[PDB]
Amino acid sequence: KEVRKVRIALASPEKIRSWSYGEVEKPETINYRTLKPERDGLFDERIFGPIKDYECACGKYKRQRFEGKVCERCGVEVTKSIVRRYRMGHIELATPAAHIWFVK
Amino acid sequence: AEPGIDKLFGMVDSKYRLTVVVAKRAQQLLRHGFKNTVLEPEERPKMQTLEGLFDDPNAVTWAMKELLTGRLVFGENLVPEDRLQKEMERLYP
Amino acid sequence: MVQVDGGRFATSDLNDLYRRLINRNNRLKKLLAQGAPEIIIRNEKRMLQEAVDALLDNGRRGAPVTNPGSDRPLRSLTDILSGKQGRFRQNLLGKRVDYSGRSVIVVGPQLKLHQCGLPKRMALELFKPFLLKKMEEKGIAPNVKAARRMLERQRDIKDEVWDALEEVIHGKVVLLNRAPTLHRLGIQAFQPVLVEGQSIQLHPLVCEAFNADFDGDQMAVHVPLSSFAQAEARIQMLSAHNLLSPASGEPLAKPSRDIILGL
Amino acid sequence: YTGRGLSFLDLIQEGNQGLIRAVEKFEYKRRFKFSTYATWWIRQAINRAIADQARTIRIPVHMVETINKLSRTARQLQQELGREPTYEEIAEAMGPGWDAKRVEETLKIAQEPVSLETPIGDEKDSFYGDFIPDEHLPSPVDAATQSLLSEELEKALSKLSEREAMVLKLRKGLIDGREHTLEEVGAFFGVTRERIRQIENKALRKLKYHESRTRKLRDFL
Amino acid sequence: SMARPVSIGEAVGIVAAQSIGEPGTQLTMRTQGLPRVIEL
Amino acid sequence: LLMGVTKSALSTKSWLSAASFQNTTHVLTEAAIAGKKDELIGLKENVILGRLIPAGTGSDFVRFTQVVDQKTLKAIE
Amino acid sequence: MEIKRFGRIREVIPLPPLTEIQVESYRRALQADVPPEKRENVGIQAAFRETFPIEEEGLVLDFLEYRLGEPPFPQDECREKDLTYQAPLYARLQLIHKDTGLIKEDEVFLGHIPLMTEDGSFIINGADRVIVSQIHRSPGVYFTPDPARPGRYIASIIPLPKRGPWIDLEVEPNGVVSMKVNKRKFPLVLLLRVLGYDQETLARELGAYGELVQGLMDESVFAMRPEEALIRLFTLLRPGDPPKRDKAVAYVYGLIADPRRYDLGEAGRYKAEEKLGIRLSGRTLARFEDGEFKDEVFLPTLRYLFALTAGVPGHEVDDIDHLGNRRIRTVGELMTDQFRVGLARLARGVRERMLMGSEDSLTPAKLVNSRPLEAAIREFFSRSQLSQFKDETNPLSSLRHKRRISALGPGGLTRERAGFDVRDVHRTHYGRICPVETPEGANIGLITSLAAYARVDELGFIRTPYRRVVGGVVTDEVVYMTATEEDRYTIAQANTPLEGNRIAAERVVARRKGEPVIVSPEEVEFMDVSPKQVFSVNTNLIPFLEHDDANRALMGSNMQTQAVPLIRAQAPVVMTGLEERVVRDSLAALYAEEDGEVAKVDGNRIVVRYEDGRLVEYPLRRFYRSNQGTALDQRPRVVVGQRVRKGDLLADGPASENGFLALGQNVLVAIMPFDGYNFEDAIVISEELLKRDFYTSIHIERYEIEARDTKLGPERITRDIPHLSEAALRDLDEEGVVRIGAEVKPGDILVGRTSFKGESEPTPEERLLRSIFGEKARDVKDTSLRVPPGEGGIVVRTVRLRRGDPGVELKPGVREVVRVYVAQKRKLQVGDKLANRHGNKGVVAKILPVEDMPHLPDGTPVDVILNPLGVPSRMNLGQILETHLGLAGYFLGQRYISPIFDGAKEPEIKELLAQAFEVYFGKRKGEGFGVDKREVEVLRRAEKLGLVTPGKTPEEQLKELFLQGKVVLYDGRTGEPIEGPIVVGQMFIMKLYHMVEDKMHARSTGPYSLITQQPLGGKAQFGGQRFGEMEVWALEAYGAAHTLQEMLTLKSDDIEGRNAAYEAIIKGEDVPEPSVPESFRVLVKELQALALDVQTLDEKDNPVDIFEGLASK
Amino acid sequence: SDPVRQYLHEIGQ
DNA sequence: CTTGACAAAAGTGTTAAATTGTGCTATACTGGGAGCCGTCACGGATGC
DNA sequence: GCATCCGTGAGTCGAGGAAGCACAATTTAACACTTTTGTCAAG
Ligand SMILES: [Mg+2]
Ligand SMILES: [Zn+2]
Repeated sequence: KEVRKVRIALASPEKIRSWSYGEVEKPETINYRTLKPERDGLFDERIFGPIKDYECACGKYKRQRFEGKVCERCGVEVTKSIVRRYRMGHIELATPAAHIWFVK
Repeated sequence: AEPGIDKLFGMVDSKYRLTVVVAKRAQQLLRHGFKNTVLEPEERPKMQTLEGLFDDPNAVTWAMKELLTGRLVFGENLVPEDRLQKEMERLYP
Repeated sequence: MVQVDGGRFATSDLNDLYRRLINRNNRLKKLLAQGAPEIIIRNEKRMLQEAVDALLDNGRRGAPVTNPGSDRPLRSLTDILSGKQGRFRQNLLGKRVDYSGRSVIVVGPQLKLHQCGLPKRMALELFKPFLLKKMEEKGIAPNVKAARRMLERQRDIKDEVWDALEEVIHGKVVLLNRAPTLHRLGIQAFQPVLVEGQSIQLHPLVCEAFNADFDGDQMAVHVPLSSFAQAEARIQMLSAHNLLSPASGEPLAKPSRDIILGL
Repeated sequence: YTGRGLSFLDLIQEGNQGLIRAVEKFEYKRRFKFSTYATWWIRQAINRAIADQARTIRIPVHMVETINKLSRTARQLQQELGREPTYEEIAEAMGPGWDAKRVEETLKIAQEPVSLETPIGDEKDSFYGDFIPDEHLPSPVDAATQSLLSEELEKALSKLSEREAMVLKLRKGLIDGREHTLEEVGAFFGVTRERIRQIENKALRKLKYHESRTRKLRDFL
Repeated sequence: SMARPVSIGEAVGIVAAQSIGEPGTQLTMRTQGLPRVIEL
Repeated sequence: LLMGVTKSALSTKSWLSAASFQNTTHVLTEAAIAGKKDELIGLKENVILGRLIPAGTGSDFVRFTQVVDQKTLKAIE
Repeated sequence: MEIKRFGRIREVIPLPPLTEIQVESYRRALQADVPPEKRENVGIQAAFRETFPIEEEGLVLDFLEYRLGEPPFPQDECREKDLTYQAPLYARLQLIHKDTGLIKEDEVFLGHIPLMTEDGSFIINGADRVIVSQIHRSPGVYFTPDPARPGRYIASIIPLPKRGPWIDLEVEPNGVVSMKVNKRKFPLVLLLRVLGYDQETLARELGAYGELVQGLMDESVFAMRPEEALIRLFTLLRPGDPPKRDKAVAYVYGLIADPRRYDLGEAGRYKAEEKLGIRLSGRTLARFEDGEFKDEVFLPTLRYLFALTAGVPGHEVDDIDHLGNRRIRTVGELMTDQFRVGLARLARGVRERMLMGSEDSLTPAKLVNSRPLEAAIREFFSRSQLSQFKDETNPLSSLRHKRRISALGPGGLTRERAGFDVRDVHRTHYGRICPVETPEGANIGLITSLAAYARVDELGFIRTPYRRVVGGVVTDEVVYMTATEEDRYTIAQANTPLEGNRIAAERVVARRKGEPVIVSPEEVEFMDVSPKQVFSVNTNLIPFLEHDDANRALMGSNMQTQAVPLIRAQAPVVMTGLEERVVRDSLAALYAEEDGEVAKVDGNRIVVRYEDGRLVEYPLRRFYRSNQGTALDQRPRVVVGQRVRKGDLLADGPASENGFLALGQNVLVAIMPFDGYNFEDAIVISEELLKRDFYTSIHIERYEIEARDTKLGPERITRDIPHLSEAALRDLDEEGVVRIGAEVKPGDILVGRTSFKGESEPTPEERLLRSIFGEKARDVKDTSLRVPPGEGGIVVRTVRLRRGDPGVELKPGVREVVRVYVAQKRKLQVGDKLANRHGNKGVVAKILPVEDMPHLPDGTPVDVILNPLGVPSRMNLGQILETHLGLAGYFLGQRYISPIFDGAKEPEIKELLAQAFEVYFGKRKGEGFGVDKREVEVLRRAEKLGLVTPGKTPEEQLKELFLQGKVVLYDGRTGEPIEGPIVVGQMFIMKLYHMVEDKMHARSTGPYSLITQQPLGGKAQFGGQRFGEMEVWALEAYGAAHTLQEMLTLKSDDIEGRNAAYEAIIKGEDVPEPSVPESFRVLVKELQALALDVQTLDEKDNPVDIFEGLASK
Repeated sequence: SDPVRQYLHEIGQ
């Protein structure tokens, strides 16, 4: 339909986990030598999506015929690379942390 | 100024309605390749080209000239949009 | 994390803020699993709280977090959305646009009130997609991609391109703008006249509304694209239609310095 | 250890992890003081953490030690030659197995990424990110020519037969997106591999003939 | 701007803001001038 | 009650226009807790979402106007 | 063309070296020529003696001497190879084992110190740079009144910047004197007790003022010991730290008593002694000797504060903007401060390295790491606000940049945090800072220029020269004195009439503490040297300055810096007298070292046989590109065998004519409206200017490209670029670079480069295309360098630097770099900006053919037509007087020197005009021509306007017009005369650096940003125009809803919309309805990253997915 | 407000 | 419409280097370091 | 009620771009052998 209203609200821990496509467990960004994203890192393809359209990390699927499929070798979904602008991850805090906006 | 701009403003209750009518009529003329025009052959806008005089390609210019003639009917809730386009396609393939 | 043409990597400050939070979160898990004393756990929990604060809003509480080797504070999520350089005022309330040009303005005394002098080379670049279609329609080029290659090299542009450009702009208008746009008369629509040279010719009677003199000012050129955008500019925004001041109702396009003196 | 990429409190907490390890392995039978044996583990834990957490693009410990050793050797030669050493002097001083090419590659690896939010000029209104184009998404020109080529190729394939057009669009991946083979298309139509390459060659030859007689498809190449 | 009754749909709030603030630079600054307008 | 232009603008009903003006953290923290819903009434909200502003040719008074010539009108009737 | 000189003031002293503010300060800082044993404790020598000796507390690292070597490469090589012109620095250090008593000495390499060229600039990474002097508050002790409470004063103690905390002494309402340090307030009674002060001492010293001393007599702490008082103070200053005597004395000593952490400065110490009437032994608030703290300044500061409050006659408050209270930090002081900071870091590294690792076997080479020192020095010369890219449009541009004084920079004011007070012209600016020259806009008053005669002393205070007057006779003794010293005397004015050396006027206009007064000759004590000492170099170049408004003189002096060198540049007809000195002191021209004879003259070098016999060859800088792109070349002005004296001109530099600064052309000007082409500052010029190549300049552009190592393979600079015809490769040589001398236009290839394509399978349609045509896809693609839009010219130079070349320090992975220089000869065109010295500026709006311009009755057309309507509002009447003198000079064939405020007056101009008419009209009479019929009509009109006397003959009436600067002018279009006589003359006009060629830009589509996907900005990046908030408001006010929506979506960041819009246009279709912008999507995701649930709803409150299902799990 | 001072105070107990 | 023959070309299984990750050093060491600095206005906020 | 502090705000375009070492575990580069197209004659 047509956007008529925009609503803002607090996000529960359950909703934040529902947004995320995977938990970011390592601070690694990309490999220093191959320049490819590191697994479980801030740029993981298994979480945020493929770097290039319809191509997994392991390079087993490389065409749109396998759309909406997840490679069993690497776990990267075979889809458009623009989803990397929209898919979020999350960090599971060991202890609760207050939101600074509702404190200061 | 645009020709007959004073008459165009006086023909509508709001100056923004005049823009809506002209811009919509311009789209109709472009969509049907100027074949739905209400202008007679002696009244069609022309442009001066090296080869010679040709029809004006600017549909906004055509709509303004057509609306001055008085052969166009504008308003709200005149005809259904789907019914309007289907009839106009039939008349002007 | 982009690789620039030179091979160097450029990254945003959020990656550093995320990395610190992950490093401190993982370390806290290890310390908890080892049964560390309360003092160590308390310090680690306090750091974890501060890492979240810096990521959400850096510098609100305590010393701002800076990248080692420099004293520039890291840009947090709050800084991204706030301020004159934030997301709202820089990318939502105003944007950079296509089909836009800029050049120095000179006075055109021969122009009509609704006309302006647009350089040919600005007009060729501004109306390029329309020009490619027109070149394809005539015999200038076989298709659009061949037409685009023709315009890439200046010495490959033939003399029939300028005739086609004259046909493209017929009837259309462009928006001239001079900053600061104090009032709505700081943007006005004019019917372009292709001129030889590199400077935009401005009508004398519209200088007062633009607050423009001719000691080196510059103006921006914008091309409305659709029939609605052209109809609005030709009907509402045209210079010859806005002759009175919206503030007072008195004339705003009126005889000025030299015109008054001669009369 | 401050100023090496980690903040003071981060160094302390990593040092605490080494202190916990020292307590586990410390032996009081040897009559050595605790500070003697704990200093080894505290420094080890701090140093390893710097090797692991001081760079946005992580570099393994063995490669970090190579970079540190390479920096020391350059510094020693720089103060001894009274000028910046070249890659040949550095490589010679490093030892066997090191040439100027390896020194350049190691230095290239050790380059930290530059922030996208670094200001340029006295005015705080311009940053690095404002000068870096996005070269991933296709431009409006690239998208248009792809659609123009698709429209022209579809018109050219109309002149082909119903089955000849299908074979080429299957073999070139114009239908399922991925190229098929002579056998896979052969199973689709019930024909063997040898016939398909013959009809595809015949159909391709016809497209060459039609394109030659029109020259409406050479610009997109 | 037209010496005729205002047409329905005009953004008079923007026109009012631009009309007031445009001659703001001409107001003397040296409880008088632009500071008087701002406190008002 | 009388309030200045700054306070009157920051206390508006739309959180999008208020957030984009000033006090973005304060405006957003109150809007998020109240679960405020923005109805996109003014001009700034529509500009932010890239919509057609409810003024000028985008106003409902004139936006739905239809134009048709006589010959087509009789064909429909 | 003889030069006639006006003026009556005899200048006793010449102008000082105009770049000595840069040159002299850096010599003092380095001291590279004075032998090490004779070096004084200033500059880096003081920094060495301050940080050293480094003591471990038993190893001592002592400093003995330092030395600077020869630079590795010459200046031209540094510019070509992108190097820094610097000298290696070695320090002789000795390591002393206090235990054994052994000394080991060696010379350690401390890095490189950048060297200053002869003209006063630096070459940093191959680029010329200038360090701008900074003005700030002088250190010392100040007494300002409390604004909150009248009748009370606050004492402020200010150290050197980043050399200690500011100290405030205030008498609280309770009567307790409070000392504020680091924003923490505490009673001064405590700290005064720490300094070993008893009750009797304070009552004896400060007890002669009133109840104020009774406020300093709290006996709760006087009986307390200084040791315990010190611990009490340490607790108040820093609460939480464990109170220890050793820790407490260390903190207090480091706060007010440590020379290495607190430095009052040489200027600060001098001011404190001058103000408080004491003698400081050092430059610290207190001294720590014999295990106790000794006071230096707190008691005299408090004594002055108490006495000032009581109201003793001898004490007064301090004006912080008084220019005796403000000092200048030159390049030498700014460099030394950063040198000391780096040296402290090096000392810290030595201390932390000498406590660990082979203590017995240590050497000064092993302990010393010079990397912190080199990093601090390179940071200052590259990333400092005061380290600025050199402005070298013309020689005056570079001269001005070195004399600029900036209140901003590290340790100064902030552009938006500076009030009116710092931006005003203080009365003490007279003779020290130019009152007019300053950047109009946000930096007005924040950037200033040194006045012509002013010089900065050792302590950093500007001085100006004054002639001593004793007994009513003005002597030739010139005294350079500061603002605080100037306030004690009655100083007369330079225009005071003198009968020899005796003051002739009975009433003398003078100044007393900046106030104009009228005095007698016997009350005068000093006299101004000249009117020129009030203004800067730029402002002294404006003739008839006294007739111009200050607001327009500001524009005139600023615009002279922007004038471009011209191939036919010529010195102004009306000059002020500084034209020769500016060229001489800019080092752009070439002068004979001594008497000699010229042996060889060439366009490339000049060889002179000097009297002593030595042959000296001077290479001439030819077609060199400045920082601004203008061509800077030297042209020989001597012939073979010509004898030259010492100081004689050998070759003109850029923008100089026979040694005179030549920033423009001398053109014939008519001041009259012309058909609306003069409207609102527009200028009309003749085509005859273009025919004889006036206002034609040479500009050079530099293009660079690099071949890099990549994972896919190395980029190749080659002529074999795939899919290119021979027409595109015609000008490229076998190496792939464009040949020298080739003409290049936009889209032409300069350097051919091929890069390996990223491994990526092609689209099926492309693959079918390749199959049809039988063409195999190559592995490399065109990434060559092409001429950008709007640019081009002639290739004049190609520079090719390769890895491993001597001095070429390429970045890793870069195989080679190729630089192409393209030069274009730019003529005057419509849109180019002209100006004169009097603030009148405008763009060329029309170029007329010679037969259309107004002409004199003898047939001479004018060159430029100026609108008279630009004069009355701007009130710059100097251009009119210049034009009148130019008209006289045009017909007499002579030039003039009229010094500012002492020069040509109207009666002298009118007697010159009478002579000029005699040759202008006497020639006509001798040729056998009478008075024109057209002239008779104009004379009839002129007498009706009262311009001429009725009853005279036409020749007499024509002469009356000529003495007014007016002539009968004919119209070239009709042949009829202009109905009124017109002011026609000869005026000096400059072509400014702002050219429409470098400013015209357009763009349909192009690069887009990474995150927002909006178009980039700037002409260099082929970017779009910013449609900011105010532009959006204008469209909203117009009601253009659809025009506004397109710019927000279809033309900025609607990725699907902008792709569909472009495709629709080239297909002949109307652009589609737009969609949601990508910036709003960035807004939602950034809000979600803050744990905020932002949802877009529909009419029925149901969620609407704006991400096309790409983000839903 | 200073985490380092707070930690040093805690370990000093 | 195939039917066998061949010739690369992509797929698979070992196989070793090469790279990467982790544990360990035993005289005695036990609380950091740079901040230092020229606006002025409002609203608000406990505090007293 | 009242200083005092904390926070937030202050025009637009443009143009400027400092351990090593040993050992284990894991990944990657090379071959060598199949299995699979691709391309020929034969029809
Ligand atoms: Mg101007
Ligand atoms: Zn995969």
